[PDB]
Amino acid sequence: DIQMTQSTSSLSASLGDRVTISCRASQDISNYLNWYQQKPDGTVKVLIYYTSRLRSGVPSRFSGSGSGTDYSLTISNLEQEDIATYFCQQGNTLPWTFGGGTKLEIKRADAAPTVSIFPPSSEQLTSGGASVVCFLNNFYPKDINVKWKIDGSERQNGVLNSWTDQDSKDSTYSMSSTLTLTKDEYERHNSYTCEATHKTSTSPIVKSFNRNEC
Amino acid sequence: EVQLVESGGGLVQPKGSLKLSCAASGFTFNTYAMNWVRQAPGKGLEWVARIRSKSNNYATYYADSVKDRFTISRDDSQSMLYLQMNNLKTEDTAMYYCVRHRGAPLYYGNGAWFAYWGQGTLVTVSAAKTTPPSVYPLAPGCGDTTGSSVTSGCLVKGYFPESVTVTWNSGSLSSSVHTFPALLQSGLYTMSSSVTVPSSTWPSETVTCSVAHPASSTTVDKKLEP
DNA sequence: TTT
Repeated sequence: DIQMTQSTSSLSASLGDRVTISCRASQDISNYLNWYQQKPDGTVKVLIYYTSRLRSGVPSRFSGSGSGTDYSLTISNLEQEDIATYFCQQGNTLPWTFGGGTKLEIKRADAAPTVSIFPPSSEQLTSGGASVVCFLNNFYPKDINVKWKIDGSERQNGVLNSWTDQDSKDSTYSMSSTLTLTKDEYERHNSYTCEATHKTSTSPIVKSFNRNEC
Repeated sequence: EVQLVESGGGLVQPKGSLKLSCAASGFTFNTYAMNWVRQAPGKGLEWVARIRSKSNNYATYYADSVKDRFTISRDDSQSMLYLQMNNLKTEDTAMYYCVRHRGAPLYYGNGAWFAYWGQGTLVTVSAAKTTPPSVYPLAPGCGDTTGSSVTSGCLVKGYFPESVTVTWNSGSLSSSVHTFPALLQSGLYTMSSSVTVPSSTWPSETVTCSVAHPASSTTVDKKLEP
């Protein structure tokens, strides 16, 4: 089989930048090398075929070059809508094989998260469980830390954190943090807070509720 | 516009079977080769199989990984593509895309490429049983108020397999929704979804999350309350 | 999917 290698699996670039994504084939593929864009939502489209031919309806900022084993996709003047994973594919011989993909993040100005906290539902409490939820929305850069404080003490056990993909319109991220306890455990403390630490502030962004006021 | 609509994805046990379908429209189905392409979770694309047109006697070809287990076929009268998958394996777990081949090679080159893609159907090969989600509303408790906006949510807990879809007010609210990818905890998935609206329009006006888990035939709605 |  022909192995296709995209040695860069991820990169970050600013609006207006030149982005170059490369692809190496394990043997000569006679310019039968094509490029695809996969949006964060999973939508795939073809950009370039036969090394350099631009697919009808695809913006001219996408161009392809190469020969033999070595090929490149260039995005000139990067735009907001170009957040995606880019894949090369050889169509010279079966099985037709793809590169491993290059995920493109687009930079923006730093932005602090909007924090929201949520007590367990009565529905869940009835079932014998207690999940407290914190949302940190619309922040940049992606790196962020969330701590759970129960009556002032840090709680890490039973915590699950999920980041969104980068937002296609404004390049921000959001994250959800869920702390799950038994209802018995929940009931025996009052103060619940999540604290967000992010490069945008010297002190954390904090949200809190008290159980016996809910 | 070209449309390729996959169906038939779902949970199947190792060594079991599943048939995928794709309903094509917006082009002359019977003149094109058709493919399936797949993508295992968090991984890259892998070509699965091709079937040529009737003019090329419906010649078929398969990736080595699926040969003698999968059968690609088509029904030109109904503009349908099929993938019968037998003796399924864990590593067949993937999103499966129906894909129309490039057209006339005199114009488009001999080399194979994939001109139009469907949105995919998810296939999960696992020993674990279908488990519907518990859905809980996430409402702000009685406390401080940031005048401009309020953020509400829905927690979707302890389901299998993927995936679920959460919509807010029957798809009317789209801008301010965030969907948090599911995470696997102790054999079961959990995800959440948030929506943010002007604080005038709630609670005065109503906000509801609708959670679909097709694998367990469940739809659950939580009307959000102070 | 040229012959």
